[PDB]
Amino acid sequence: GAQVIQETIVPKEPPPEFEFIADPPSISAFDLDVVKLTAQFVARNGRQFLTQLMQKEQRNYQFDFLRPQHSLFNYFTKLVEQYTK
Amino acid sequence: GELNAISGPNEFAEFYNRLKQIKEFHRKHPNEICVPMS
Repeated sequence: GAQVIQETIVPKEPPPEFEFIADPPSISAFDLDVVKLTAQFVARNGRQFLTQLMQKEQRNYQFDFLRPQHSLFNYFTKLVEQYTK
Repeated sequence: GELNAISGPNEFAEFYNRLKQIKEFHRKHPNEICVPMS
């Protein structure tokens, strides 16, 4: 019965007055999930599904990890092999 | 879009729906800075 969520807002929601990085250490939580999600679906439908993504999103750098040109490709390909069974 | 019904086996549809969640997840941060310490 203790289930309750409080979802309120405020008129004061300023921008992040903090610095920025330029290619930080380790993969971000966002990309981490994106790679896993993709690796899970490709392992569920096969290489054909993967290759289709490599065509439609070829010019989207966020899908460039599907190509071996990205270091993320290693993490990704090794993940597919673990998601397949 | 929406939840009316499905048109058949469309993995691309579900993939874009899963993608929406991740995008929105990081788009709107909650009312508290709940980040992992190390």
